[PDB]
Amino acid sequence: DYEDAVFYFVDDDKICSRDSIIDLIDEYITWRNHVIVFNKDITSCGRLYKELMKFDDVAIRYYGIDKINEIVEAMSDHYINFTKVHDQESLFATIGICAKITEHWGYKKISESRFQSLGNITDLMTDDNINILILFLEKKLN
Amino acid sequence: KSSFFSDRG
Repeated sequence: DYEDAVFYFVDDDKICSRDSIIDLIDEYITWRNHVIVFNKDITSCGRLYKELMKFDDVAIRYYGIDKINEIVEAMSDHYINFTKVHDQESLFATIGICAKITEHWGYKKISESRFQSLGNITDLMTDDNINILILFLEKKLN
Repeated sequence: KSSFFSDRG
């Protein structure tokens, strides 16, 4: 039952295990849909989720709002090839874009019909990208 | 767990 999905990192203020990074991004991208679909309080989350939410701004800086709106329309075509994302700004923009897409779906009353549709998280979260992300988050959250 | 990613859930 999607209503009863569990979010293990939602109240965390820290992350300090690289082996949790994929789980965290997977959950967080689901949460940006779920929080709209079930009208949960978007403010009831910890510093870790708040840091990830700032990647919305990174995506806007990187793409601009028109291209964002375009990419979201396309996905809802995989505009972004996760296997081609190899630097910090591109990585954070891509996480931001994924959050915008699943949030947008929630605004449109779309959820389960688009599960397993974004592409392979393991293509995005190479070991280097995992390291980029966790070092960044530790520096912000230390 | 469910997921929006194709290689998860």
